[PDB]
Amino acid sequence: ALPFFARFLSVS
Amino acid sequence: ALPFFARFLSVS
Amino acid sequence: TVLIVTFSRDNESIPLVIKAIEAMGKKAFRFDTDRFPTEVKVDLYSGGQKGGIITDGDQKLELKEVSAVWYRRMRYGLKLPDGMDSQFREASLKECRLSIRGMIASLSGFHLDPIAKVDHANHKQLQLQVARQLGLLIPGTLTSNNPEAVKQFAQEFEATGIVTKMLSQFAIYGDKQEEMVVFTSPVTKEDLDNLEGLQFCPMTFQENIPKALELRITIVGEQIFTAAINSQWQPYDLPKTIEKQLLELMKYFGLNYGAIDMIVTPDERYIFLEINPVGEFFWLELYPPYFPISQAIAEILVNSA
Amino acid sequence: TVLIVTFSRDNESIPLVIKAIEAMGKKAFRFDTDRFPTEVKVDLYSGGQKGGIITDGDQKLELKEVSAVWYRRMRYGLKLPDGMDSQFREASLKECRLSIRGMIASLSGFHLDPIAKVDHANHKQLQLQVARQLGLLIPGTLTSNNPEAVKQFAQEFEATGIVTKMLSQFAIYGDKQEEMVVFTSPVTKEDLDNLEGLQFCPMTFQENIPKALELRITIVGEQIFTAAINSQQLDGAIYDWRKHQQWQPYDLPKTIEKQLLELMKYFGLNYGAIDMIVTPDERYIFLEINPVGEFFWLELYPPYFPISQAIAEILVNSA
Repeated sequence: ALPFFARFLSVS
Repeated sequence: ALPFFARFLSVS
Repeated sequence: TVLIVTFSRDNESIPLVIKAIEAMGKKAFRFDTDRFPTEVKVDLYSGGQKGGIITDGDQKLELKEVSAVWYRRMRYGLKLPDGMDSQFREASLKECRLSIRGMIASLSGFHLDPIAKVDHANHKQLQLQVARQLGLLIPGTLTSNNPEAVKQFAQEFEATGIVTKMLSQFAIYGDKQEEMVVFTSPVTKEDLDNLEGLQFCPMTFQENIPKALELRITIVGEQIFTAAINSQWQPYDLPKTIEKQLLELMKYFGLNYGAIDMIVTPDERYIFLEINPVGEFFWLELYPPYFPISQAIAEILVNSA
Repeated sequence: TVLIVTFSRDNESIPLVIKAIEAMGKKAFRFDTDRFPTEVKVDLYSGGQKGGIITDGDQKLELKEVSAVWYRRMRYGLKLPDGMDSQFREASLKECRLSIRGMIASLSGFHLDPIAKVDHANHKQLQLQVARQLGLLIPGTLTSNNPEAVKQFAQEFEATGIVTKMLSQFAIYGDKQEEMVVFTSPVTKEDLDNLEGLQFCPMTFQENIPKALELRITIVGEQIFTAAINSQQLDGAIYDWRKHQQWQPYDLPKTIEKQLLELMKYFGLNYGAIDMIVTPDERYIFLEINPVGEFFWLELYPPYFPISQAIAEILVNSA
């Protein structure tokens, strides 16, 4: 149930 | 921790 | 082609406007905002390349052929599966909203109404201020999170009382999935002893003006459809002074459609309450007084001005 | 009095402006939007009632004495307790936001900038379109939930590649701790085989333009502060088979300066943070204007621009 932008999540 | 508008919640 | 920005579960106003547009020799595309992105395909190009295209099954719309936009209902992506992660779902709703809003804002042609105009008329405090500057009577209003200022406001209007209301639209779903809503409600003396919850959410309080009639006024361009009911809707003739003041209010905010609420006192004083730029109108058309409003919307969408 | 719309955790831009305002003989009230309604009292009267008034402890601001508004930071109701019901908390946030927005939109005087202008300039698709109509080069951009259009878009820009980015600002707090953010990221061959998630949330894709310089342009009224930095990982002019950087002043072509001023005038802005890039062959590409973009890191750090002075001047001088 994931969207496409999940694959581009970094960390800050 | 309830807000003030909770006192005026009716049923739609 | 008239782009119609609505949603799949919107009422019978869309088809009548569509049939009235089609019967006038023009084309119309229905864009259900809730069925994007799960079903409807949108492609928005910026730069030397194209403008964009909307794809919905067999139906497609090239945004170059958009001659007018009916900014009707905006339920961006509410048909997302509820089995989705709540963190990802709210982020998707915010991204879908900004994508379609930018699409609408970039489009040329005639908008009914433009986003920038609707966002500006959405400030109800500004509505009452501008209505008062034009000579319209407005009820004494206090938006506040301060119990002390609220108690003084209720003592000030102790003779007729005060009501409270929320500026926002929402619904709290209880345990039984029942739908709760804050209508306009009177403020009792017991409520005045429990004002401590204002530090968690403000409310908007207003002078409770005793009224004889409630007015529902729908304006399309410079055409004014006035309905009145005893507090079964009936036609009503506003004094021309009131009609011109409402037209000046629309011209200030730059609207060509509006749902205006007013009340009339027994001594025939006309009080301005609110203007909703996307307020409903169909119930005044299918039921008394049967105003032909959908025809007036389609004519202003096709004929520009 | 200058009303400054910010929040409690805002940076050093706020004291920089209030002191420059105070040093000019005028006064300024700081309104932390996140400390409403839990701590700050706001009373908004409509009609012939009492005067609207903002109360913050000992401090008190009558809204009739407001001569200018700095529409800086809007964090309405963040300091609402975490232990509050999530349904009531989300509804309270929306009520607070509509309340304070209505207050700001009803105030007369000079606004920097008006809400209706910031709202209209926040459509990034309209920014690029208006900039291109003004003669500024913009990168090829596609916002889409459609994999076939995205594949076609990444293919025609295969040589230089494409990036992706979100139009919205947000963060996902996953697992048990950290905050996660979608920065502007290159899309890969593997990302192109997993485009099925677009049906749940679109993204914005852009032509990846190789750049020699990054420009940070801050405009206050008609004063233009341009800063450049060499971001080239491989700088051709310095390359040597045998063998840091920081922001520095930069002189835009007067044509680019006049086009950016027409961009500000179209949206009705008197402040804006504009992002541009310069190719090695000196082509200027417009990326983005943020009507509330930051500026403090160009003032407290090189080239130590005095922007807070310019903001305080236009706030107390109106025009």
